[PDB]
Amino acid sequence: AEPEHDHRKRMGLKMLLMMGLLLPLVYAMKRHKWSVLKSRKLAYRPPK
Amino acid sequence: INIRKTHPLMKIVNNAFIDLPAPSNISSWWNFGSLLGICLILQILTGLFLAMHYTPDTTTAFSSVTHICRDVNYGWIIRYMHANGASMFFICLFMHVGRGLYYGSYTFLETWNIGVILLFATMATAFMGYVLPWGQMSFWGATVITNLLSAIPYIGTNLVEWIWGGFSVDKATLTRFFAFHFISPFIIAALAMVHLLFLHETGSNNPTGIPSDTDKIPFHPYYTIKDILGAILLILILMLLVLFTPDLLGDPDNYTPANPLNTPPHIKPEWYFLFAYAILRSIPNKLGGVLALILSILVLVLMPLLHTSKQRSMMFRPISQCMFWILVADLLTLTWIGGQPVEHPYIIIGQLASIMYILLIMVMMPVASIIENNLLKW
Amino acid sequence: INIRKTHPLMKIVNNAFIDLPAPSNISSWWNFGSLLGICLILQILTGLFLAMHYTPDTTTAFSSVTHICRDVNYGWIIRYMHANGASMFFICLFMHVGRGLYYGSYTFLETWNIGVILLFATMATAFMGYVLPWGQMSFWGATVITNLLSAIPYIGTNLVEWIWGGFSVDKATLTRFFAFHFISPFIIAALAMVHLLFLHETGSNNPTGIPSDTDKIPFHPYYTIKDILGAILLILILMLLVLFTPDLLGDPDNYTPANPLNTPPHIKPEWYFLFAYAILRSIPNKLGGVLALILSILVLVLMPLLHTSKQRSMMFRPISQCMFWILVADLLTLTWIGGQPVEHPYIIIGQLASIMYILLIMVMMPVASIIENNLLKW
Amino acid sequence: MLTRFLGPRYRQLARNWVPTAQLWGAVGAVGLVWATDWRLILDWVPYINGK
Amino acid sequence: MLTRFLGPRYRQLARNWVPTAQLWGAVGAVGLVWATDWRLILDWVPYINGK
Amino acid sequence: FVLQGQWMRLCTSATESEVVRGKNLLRNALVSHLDGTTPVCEDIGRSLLTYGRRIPLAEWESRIAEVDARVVREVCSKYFYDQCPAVAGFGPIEQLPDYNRIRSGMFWLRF
Amino acid sequence: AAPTLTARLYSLLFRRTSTFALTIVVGALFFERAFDQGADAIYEHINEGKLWKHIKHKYE
Amino acid sequence: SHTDIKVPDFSDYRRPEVLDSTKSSKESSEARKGFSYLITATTTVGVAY
Amino acid sequence: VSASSKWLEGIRKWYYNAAGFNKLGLMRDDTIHENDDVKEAIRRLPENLYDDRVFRIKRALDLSMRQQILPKEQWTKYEEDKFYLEPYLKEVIRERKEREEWAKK
Amino acid sequence: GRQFGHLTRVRHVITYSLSPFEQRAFPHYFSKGIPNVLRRTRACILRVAPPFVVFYLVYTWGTQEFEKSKRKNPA
Ligand code: HEM
Ligand code: HEM
Ligand code: HEM
Ligand code: HEM
Repeated sequence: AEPEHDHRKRMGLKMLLMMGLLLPLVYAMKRHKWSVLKSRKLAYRPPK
Repeated sequence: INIRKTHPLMKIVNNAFIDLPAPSNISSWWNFGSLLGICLILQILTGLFLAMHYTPDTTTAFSSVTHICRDVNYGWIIRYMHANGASMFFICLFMHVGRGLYYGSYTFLETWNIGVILLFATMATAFMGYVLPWGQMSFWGATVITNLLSAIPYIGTNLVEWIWGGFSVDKATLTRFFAFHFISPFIIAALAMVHLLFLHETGSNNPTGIPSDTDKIPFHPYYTIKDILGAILLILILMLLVLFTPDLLGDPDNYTPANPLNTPPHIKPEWYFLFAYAILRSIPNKLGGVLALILSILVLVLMPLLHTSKQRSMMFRPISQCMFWILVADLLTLTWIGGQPVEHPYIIIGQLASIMYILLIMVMMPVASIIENNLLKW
Repeated sequence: INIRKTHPLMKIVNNAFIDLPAPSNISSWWNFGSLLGICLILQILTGLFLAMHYTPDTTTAFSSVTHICRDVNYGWIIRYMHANGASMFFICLFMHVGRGLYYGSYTFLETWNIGVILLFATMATAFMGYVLPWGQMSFWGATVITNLLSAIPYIGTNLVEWIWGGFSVDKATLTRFFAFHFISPFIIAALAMVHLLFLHETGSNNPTGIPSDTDKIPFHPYYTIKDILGAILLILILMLLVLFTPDLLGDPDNYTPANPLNTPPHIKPEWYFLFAYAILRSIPNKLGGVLALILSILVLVLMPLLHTSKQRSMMFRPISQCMFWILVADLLTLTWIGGQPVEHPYIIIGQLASIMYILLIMVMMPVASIIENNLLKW
Repeated sequence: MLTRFLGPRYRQLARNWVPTAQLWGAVGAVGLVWATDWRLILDWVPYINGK
Repeated sequence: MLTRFLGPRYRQLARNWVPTAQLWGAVGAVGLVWATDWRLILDWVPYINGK
Repeated sequence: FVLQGQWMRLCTSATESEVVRGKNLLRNALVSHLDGTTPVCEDIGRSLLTYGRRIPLAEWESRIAEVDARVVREVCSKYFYDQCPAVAGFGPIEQLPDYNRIRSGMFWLRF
Repeated sequence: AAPTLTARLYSLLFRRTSTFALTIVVGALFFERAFDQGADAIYEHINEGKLWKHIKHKYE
Repeated sequence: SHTDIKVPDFSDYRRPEVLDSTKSSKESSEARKGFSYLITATTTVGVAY
Repeated sequence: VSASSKWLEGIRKWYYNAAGFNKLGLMRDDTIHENDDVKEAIRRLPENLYDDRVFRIKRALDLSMRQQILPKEQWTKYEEDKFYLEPYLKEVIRERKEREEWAKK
Repeated sequence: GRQFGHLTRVRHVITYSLSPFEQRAFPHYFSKGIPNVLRRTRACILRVAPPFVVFYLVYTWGTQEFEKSKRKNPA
């Protein structure tokens, strides 16, 4: 059934890293995008 | 000019994903959707590749299964895996239902009924599709839903024949459902683009609940990248449960070869199919059971018809929320209820759970709605 | 207002069939199109119902075939029948190609290349789909196209493995193609709605060849009812050859069970697949043969690129028409050419037929175009 | 909110549609008949008796 | 009709795109490499030597 | 898409023709500042104010004369490329995309 | 430096879109074989339960 | 009558490099977009694998 | 938004401190789920009002994304809230009651 | 429908923008996460819990109910 219980096990290891790498890198990128929108200043200054 | 603007197929495209203006306030409620399709795609994808090897032949059942499993390298992985992934699709499915619910998104009918088609569709489309393994669980259980084919007055006998192909479930079925699976996914797909365009029409709601025209951006970058994220989250999910403990969710009765004489003790549905079979065995009558079944989602249709409050977001409606997570309590409640075989306490237990479903939705949730209204005073 | 105007899905609909303004001058060139889709639908329809019983299993091949034939009442009819109907689809297919040709409709690119996708797509989509019967003809012939999988430098060995699944055609293939069929039809479908919307965009041409805005009506009643007619014409066609002499078009080698050791004398393609295999065996080199093959339709793409004349309708271009029906002569010519097994006269015969294909289209047809232009003097 | 269509007005509307309503209803019913030829009703059918 | 884009103008256009053209070309090629890792090229790869 | 793209077009597309054209532009115009009494006047004023010098007719016509379209491609890239300069409409700006779009447009996927 | 990493490796690397890509795959090699290797090391220190067996299998 | 507006302070959100009115991002930018670009390419090159 | 209505409209005051609306400083009227009646109702809205509800709405979106809320001080003044539409709205309630009325007629 | 420019009516308002590379990805990251985080969560908790309470009470409870109900007695 799971001889790759060895082999597949191996892959899982890299997975642990990929996310830990990407997941941050991903999240970053997301923030990297959204950041400006975060801080926006839009003014309600109705005339008079 | 800008081909992005210009190209007609693109003209759809930009209009679809790209140029798409969308509520800026948008909330994580999203992700699941693309997931599902990704899921769906992968679903097909894998199934396809799966199909590529797998045979669905009577003698081949466990046989090819071994060839598709014991032989099949990563047929291990792809097989058992994306098999689990199905269940994941169910996960975001029920989830997503929640999404609309606490959303209260029920405002958009054709969408709602659409995903209702998606609902029962997903249900059996699985079930048949699911059963394809023809495993001892799915086998005596095949005698089960096979015995579901007989319900009607004057018909089922002839029906569960026609359904069943004849005097019982058979290789007849094997082909029958086997195909039925082969077809239905496509149905899901076109259904999808359908409900999709339906969406793009109205646009759609917002977790805020206010008219969105105030604030919109395209999915790119925002909802786009966000989506990419949630995808990675998925591969975490799927590629996790898969990657680590594939069998964790299983029921050993599957790996049990179908043994026509067997009929063992258990007879349960999938964590996907779970909450039903409890609901099924709950009542002591045929169409009670069924009409209940279709009356759960159908019930949800009524819920859109039952929509009451002068405000969309239950966010502002706390007592409502009590009914919300409470209703959920009734739900996974119904799970663990099914989580027992027929038992003395359980009898009463689920027996009341139904009332809840009828109350906690049809009464207590609507009654709740009226109440909150009364309180509203504005 | 008018829901016909109003309803969004309908808004497509009316925009699609119903409200659709269309050239009044419109000509019978039409019919085939809906036919094909009807065909296609029926195709699916039958295949589906066919699928419903049929099993595509290795031991089951002729076996289930009997169960799907010798057992199967109207599996007789539906089977052999709509099997023929496939060929009919090919009939209107090549026809339809003609439609554009004497039409010269090549004006609309994305349509043309679209139906090119439709072209090779239809071709193999059949072939794999076709071969599914796994019959002695399709069997040793399976060794044939199976031997087509090997063409490339450095690859085919490994390729016709990967294609073939391995050391030969196998049950490996059986699943493989079997699915491949299951998939591709859908592909055809979405492709269809694609090319369709593409059409609705430009609108499209007219047998007259003049700008159509002068005259238009909706398909209803006109093109509508007309379509209904041509449909009845179809059921005449299909329901005829079917209804009367089902086996008429067959090659007995089919009913011959696959006999792995057999390899009998014939090895031909379908009246559908016909004109190819001649073209194939014509040349003495691998990629000559293939590049020719894809270069027939691809050639047709070039023909749109090769479009020359200052006037659309060959109707006004008689010498052109000579090249037209003449080219056809080269075509069914190529058929009867394939209509012989490898033979002394034939060798030269087809050997020239190719030149024609290269001349009668690529040269003599274009050369013709230039000529007619010269004559035009206007 | 039946009061919306409940009024001697829409009442009269119904009074209009009624006979037609009978008509289309019959359409459906007979359709079930010939379509089905369901034995249950099929029995009473004389000379439409098939045996 | 190459004369359409044949002129010292569009000629100059090419003169511009050329180095870039090299660049994207390289992109494709190397892609074939890493993607494939085709033995034919793979051999020459030192320390990318996998055995 | 025009502007930045034109800029993109610019940043890439140089053909000496226009270079010579706007050369003649700056020539005619070149008069039109030099030409005119007050324009020449204030021209002196900021001329030393900033400069302290006056680009002579053949000095300004020198660096001018020196004009180089290589520096068009390059120097263009030097100042221009991959930046966030000013854009201001007035009124209902919805066609203003985001900095994440409009200024994503500040970047070129044309390459 | 790191300013020419961020910058020159924008400029002389990440600037040109292609160059950014060619850089990307250029890594795809090194990363690929490397992580392959060190990964193998992880599994290696994990067990020594087989395929080290040959010497124990007396590796005929 | 129309000109009186003003704008807010980015500091709380501001990354360090921009802190000063003193200096030109003429240096900074390439470094900033550099870091980000780096991260991005990390996501491209890794994802490629 | 005061104690009876800080319990009850303190689902909108104390319990929209919990359910958010007024502690989010929302506009009571603004909470009505958009409907047709609501729609043209707003179409008839007063102008200076329209601006007001606008800034309110947008801001709401703003902190919403920010997933923050204004100072609890800045959290809206209880009671002390004009019913903005309710004269206008309720007027329309009579309207659609009127179209609805002669409609009934 | 939407897209833009037929969109909607906005009079007498104003904006301010900033280029992305300007900011820092995580100002007060841990800091700001905060009983800010507990502000959302903790804010919701009371609203959330009771049903789940009943749950653990249940699967626990009935778990005992039937579980014990599986025990055999004398006579
Ligand atoms: C059209 C694309 C699909 C194809 C070609 C496909 C084909 C298959 C085949 C051949 C099997 C049996 C082999 C095996 O169990 O590993 C299977 C199992 C299954 N797939 Fe699909 N299916 C497709 C789409 C779906 C969809 C949409 C779902 C619903 C999420 C789904 C959920 C399942 C389930 C529940 C099973 C059985 C459980 C198991 O994996 O053991 N698949 N499918
Ligand atoms: C085949 C599974 C489904 C797919 C692929 C699908 C796809 C999507 C997508 C892509 C969105 C975009 C916005 C978002 O996610 O919030 C969406 C929103 C929505 N879906 Fe589904 N959906 C599916 C099942 C359902 C179900 C089961 C329902 C409820 C019966 C449903 C009703 C809605 C509604 C009402 C929205 C609007 C959400 C909002 O704006 O708040 N769909 N769906
Ligand atoms: C999957 C098979 C095909 C289907 C279902 C299909 C469907 C249709 C339909 C419904 C029309 C409507 C008008 C008419 O029939 O004249 C049409 C017209 C057309 N089709 Fe196809 N078609 C198919 C294959 C082709 C092929 C093989 C070509 C040529 C390579 C082609 C090129 C055209 C063109 C150019 C027209 C415009 C006809 C005119 O207005 O005169 N299509 N097709
Ligand atoms: C997706 C819908 C389709 C399905 C499910 C389907 C499935 C099948 C199956 C299972 C067979 C073997 C059984 C038999 O030969 O009777 C078959 C035969 C065939 N069908 Fe299809 N097919 C479909 C669409 C098509 C299409 C689009 C064509 C092209 C017109 C096509 C033409 C053929 C041909 C040539 C054969 C073999 C000849 C024969 O009938 O003996 N079918 N198909």
